[PDB]
Amino acid sequence: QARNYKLLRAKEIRNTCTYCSVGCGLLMYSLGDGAKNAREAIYHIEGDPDHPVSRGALCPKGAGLLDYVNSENRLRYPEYRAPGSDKWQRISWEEAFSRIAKLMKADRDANFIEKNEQGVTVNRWLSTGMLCASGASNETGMLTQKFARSLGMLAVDNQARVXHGPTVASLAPTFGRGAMTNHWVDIKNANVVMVMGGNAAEAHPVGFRWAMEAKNNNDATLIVVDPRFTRTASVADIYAPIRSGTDITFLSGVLRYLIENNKINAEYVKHYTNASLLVRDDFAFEDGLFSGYDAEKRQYDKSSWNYQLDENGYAKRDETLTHPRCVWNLLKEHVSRYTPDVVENICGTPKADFLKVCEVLASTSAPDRTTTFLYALGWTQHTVGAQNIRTMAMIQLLLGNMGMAGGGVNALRGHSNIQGLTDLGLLSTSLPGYLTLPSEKQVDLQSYLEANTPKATLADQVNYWSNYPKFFVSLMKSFYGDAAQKENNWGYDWLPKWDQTYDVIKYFNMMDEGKVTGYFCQGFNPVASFPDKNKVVSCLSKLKYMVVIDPLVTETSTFWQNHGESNDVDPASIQTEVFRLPSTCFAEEDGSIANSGRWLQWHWKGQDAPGEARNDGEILAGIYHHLRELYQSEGGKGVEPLMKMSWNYKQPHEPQSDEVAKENNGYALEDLYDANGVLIAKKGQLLSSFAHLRDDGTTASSCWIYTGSWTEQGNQMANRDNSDPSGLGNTLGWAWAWPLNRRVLYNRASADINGKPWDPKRMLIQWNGSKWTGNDIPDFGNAAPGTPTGPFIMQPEGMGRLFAINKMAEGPFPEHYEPIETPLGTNPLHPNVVSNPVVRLYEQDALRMGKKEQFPYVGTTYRLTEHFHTWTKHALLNAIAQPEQFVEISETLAAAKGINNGDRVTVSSKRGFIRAVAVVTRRLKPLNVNGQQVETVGIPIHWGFEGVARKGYIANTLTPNVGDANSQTPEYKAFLVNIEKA
Amino acid sequence: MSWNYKQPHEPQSDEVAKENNGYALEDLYDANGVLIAKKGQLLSSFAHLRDDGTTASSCWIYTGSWTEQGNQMANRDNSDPSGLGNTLGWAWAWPLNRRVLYNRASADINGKP
Ligand SMILES: Nc1nc2c(c(=O)[nH]1)N[C@H]1C(S)=C(S)[C@@H](COP(=O)(O)OP(=O)(O)OC[C@H]3O[C@@H](n4cnc5c(=O)[nH]c(N)nc54)[C@H](O)[C@@H]3O)O[C@H]1N2
Ligand SMILES: Nc1nc2c(c(=O)[nH]1)N[C@H]1C(S)=C(S)[C@@H](COP(=O)(O)OP(=O)(O)OC[C@H]3O[C@@H](n4cnc5c(=O)[nH]c(N)nc54)[C@H](O)[C@@H]3O)O[C@H]1N2
Ligand code: SF4
Ligand SMILES: [Mo+6]
Repeated sequence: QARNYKLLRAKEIRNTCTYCSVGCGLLMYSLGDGAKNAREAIYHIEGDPDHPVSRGALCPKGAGLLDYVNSENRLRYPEYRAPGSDKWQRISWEEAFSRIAKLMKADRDANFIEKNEQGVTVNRWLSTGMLCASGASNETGMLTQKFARSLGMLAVDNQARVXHGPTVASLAPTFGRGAMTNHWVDIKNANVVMVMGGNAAEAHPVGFRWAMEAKNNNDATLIVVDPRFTRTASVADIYAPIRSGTDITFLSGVLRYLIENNKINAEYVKHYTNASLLVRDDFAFEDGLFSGYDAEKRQYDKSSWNYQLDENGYAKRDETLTHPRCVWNLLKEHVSRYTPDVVENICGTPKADFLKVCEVLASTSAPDRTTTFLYALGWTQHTVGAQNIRTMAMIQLLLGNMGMAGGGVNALRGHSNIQGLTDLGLLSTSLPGYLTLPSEKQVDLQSYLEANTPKATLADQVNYWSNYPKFFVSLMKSFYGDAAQKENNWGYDWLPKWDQTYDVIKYFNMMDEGKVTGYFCQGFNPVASFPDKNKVVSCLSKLKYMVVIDPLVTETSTFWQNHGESNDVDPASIQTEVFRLPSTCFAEEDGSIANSGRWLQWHWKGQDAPGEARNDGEILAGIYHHLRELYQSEGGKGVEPLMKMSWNYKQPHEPQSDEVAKENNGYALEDLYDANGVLIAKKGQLLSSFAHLRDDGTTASSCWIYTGSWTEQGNQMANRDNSDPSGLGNTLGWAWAWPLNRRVLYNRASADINGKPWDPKRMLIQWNGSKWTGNDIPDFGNAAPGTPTGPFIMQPEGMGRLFAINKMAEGPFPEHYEPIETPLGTNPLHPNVVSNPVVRLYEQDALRMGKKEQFPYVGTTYRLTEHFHTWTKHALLNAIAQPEQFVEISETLAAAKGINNGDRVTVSSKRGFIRAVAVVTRRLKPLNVNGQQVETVGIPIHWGFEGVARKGYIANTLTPNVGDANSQTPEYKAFLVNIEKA
Repeated sequence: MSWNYKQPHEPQSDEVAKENNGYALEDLYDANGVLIAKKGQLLSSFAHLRDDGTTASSCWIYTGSWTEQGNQMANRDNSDPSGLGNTLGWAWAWPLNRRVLYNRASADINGKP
């Protein structure tokens, strides 16, 4: 008979995939029953059938986890690379901690800035910066936030900077919050699934099962719009091509089509958006430029981008929508230039295909039909990234799809925990809970609070950010405890104050000028992931010291080592001291991570880490306690802010995940009473809602949107009830979502002004005569139907913005601008303004930009389903599935260059080159754009110089060092290259 | 002598364990007039035992072992939050789940460890 079942007596542990943001459940199997004498070893991993999103399924990345956990390239011991050396030397943990602390202290004491030139206390340290791990837990993230900020760091970013920064920059201004609005299983309710700006069948495969459920079992139409015919196109009902960098034209064309045919949800638009508000008379737009442009600073004065004010100080309105200055009529005028011929001329999308998409989208303007948009980097990674997103969001507000089951904006996050690190604020000027560090002009608490607490711009609105001071003071009580009191303004002056944002491109520009001494890379591989790799390696080489913390060997850790054409450097010329510290991976600790749907999910430890690897919090605590002890005995600069940060863990060298998770939830520091004199919480108890946070020092929380995650009822992130009573796929008992377990944001819009569902088969919330109740937790207060209170409760006007007032850097309405490296060399809509007029482009990077005479083809970079960044090439299973680097090109271009399928080619740009196998296919086809034939060369990003797959070249050797005008997110998706036979 | 078991020829372990823990024989109130236990309920601490005939316990140091919260001797939480190997959630120790006797001496006269 068959071999026996190999897991019958193994230890079974629950955990969550460590790669993308779907958050699939895992069941991991270890050799050993947990007895103290058996050292557990994970030997198989499969899916958890009870998880509501994955239901047992795992894509090739999650299914291959065993080979990542047990990779031959797992890091085992602390290693050190001496200046000008060509080899690693093994050191002890205590030597690593003491050498790093000494280097840090010397640099901090030399360059710490206590006061700025205007006399304000700013306590900031700029010569050492940090990259944080979006693949590590939320408890690691909060420890990293405390470590960084208590030292005064401002150059602190996580992957959000090169990823979904633009989403937050456009979705927050439009709807009030920057996160994905619905959740994976909810996509099954859609009537139309649009995959544009994303490739969900390859980038989020197990979450995409729900789009296949809507197509196959809800009769939905799946549409893919992309320069390439991808694996998501394989299963699509409609495929339409589009030139990289032209989404705003296509989407603005869709707005013009909807308005012109009156394919809108008119009552939704009239009440839930700002359509009826009146805009200042001085607002204008002409020939590519909005009013207020200052051509020398390349920035706009946004004074005119605002509403007209009434007598009470509120925005003026015209409910009939006939006034020439209402948002609705200015929107109509703005998009009138984007006709179907203009879309075809700029995007290259055939009019017949563009028409099919417009007609299907238009069918969801009915109240009981919805479109859901699934997108990610195809829209964010541009110099107009944020504006791409604004256009789509506007479409969803015209169709009335926000707040509906099967509707919304599913901005699919990337890393497993990029949503938690964004929530915890590991971004230059951020604090946890979407709070902001003080700017250096805000000289006291009162100024700071006033700048961050918005006044309502229409009467009768929830305007929930009016509670900013309760969140802020609670954060300060979490950080400083008894040291933060009313008398010292809750420790206000201990936080670093910023003079500007220290985004990654800027900070590498400072590193190139010799202003950066040290850098930490915690679970981030910038040699692979940052634009213009040859410049990145040059900038890192000027560092005096680098600390890498990771479970695997990365290209970044070996940037000083010669790897031939892949990394042609001279070790003897690089003086950086490099510390490589071996950390745990997802399977070797307990903790939480937040998926794309905002679900905070707990996971448990299945084995110890290999060798002398330690957990991320233990590595930060080693360095931190050595450093703070040096300050205790030698003194130095910025002593107080550093020494006042709390580190209240039972074992200070080993902070536990539950202690940190509980601090994020928050506690009552005194007994708390409601207005009726009823006890709401006792001193010492975990809080059950952010509604109980106060601004008087009686409450603490290091992450206000996380209040409710771990209460007196227990760890809600460990809840495993997959019940779905409505049949809509909403499982309120599985894990815990922020905010307050609301799974579908903006769900008051799922009903009309009288409280009646737009679609009676999809009721989310309903009015019972005194409260809202239903199949989801209401994202709303208790305003009764018929009152003026808008459903977007974080917006000061309570509405979805069609016109984004003064929030966007380049305009309150989106406008087409070409990529910095464009194949046309001009912009057919307005040749006087080719590219975004507010883009920041450093002079050194401007010299490294190419033109179409030398680099005639559009270059774009993207992912393949089988690999995750340059991480899974260290896993044998994934290396077998896609072993060797390739690039994709059309049959037409291959014939022109005499390239046969499978031949080697050389792909180059103004910054460098890569060599690879050529995949020649009809899936890529030239498009007719502005009288030219434009070809695209496709460059997957998974290969490099470390790993078990065949050695290749970093794709970022080709990409430009320029980014979105709002978040500085690099333009990785549209640039210019040349190709030659090799 | 009492032999108050549901089957007198086969006294059950839980009946005897509950007698060792002890019971409130009348409703019991603290000095502030707050109910501490109802008549018939298992006591939660020997602090609630009285000398007036309103409480019973056949083993006062065992009060807390099996309360209204259940059999504490069956608790199986091996958590050790301090790292010192103290597992207050595994089984139940006398007296009142104190695992290290004389632990006020683990600090000096001012309370410092
Ligand atoms: N398989 C796999 N999964 C991933 C990842 C991975 O490494 N491997 N990474 C995770 C991360 S961190 C992220 S943020 C996500 C992103 O996930 P996605 O953004 O979906 O994935 P990409 O492949 O980067 O890009 C999507 C598509 O953009 C198309 N495209 C190129 N330029 C343009 C253009 O300007 N407009 C339009 N409309 N489309 C364009 C590309 O051809 C590609 O099909 O993936 C996550 N999931
Ligand atoms: N050309 C081009 N460039 C891109 C993009 C693109 O489409 N085009 N996409 C961009 C985006 S959206 C992103 S997110 C990036 C990502 O690029 P990166 O995030 O730098 O790349 P990864 O290879 O995903 O690196 C993650 C590291 O985390 C380590 N990690 C795993 N778990 C832990 C842990 O528990 N703790 C620690 N300390 N380490 C851990 C892994 O070993 C791995 O080394 O690439 C970006 N760059
Ligand atoms: S990579 Fe994403 S889709 Fe694949 S198993 Fe992991 S979490 Fe699921
Ligand atoms: Mo990403």
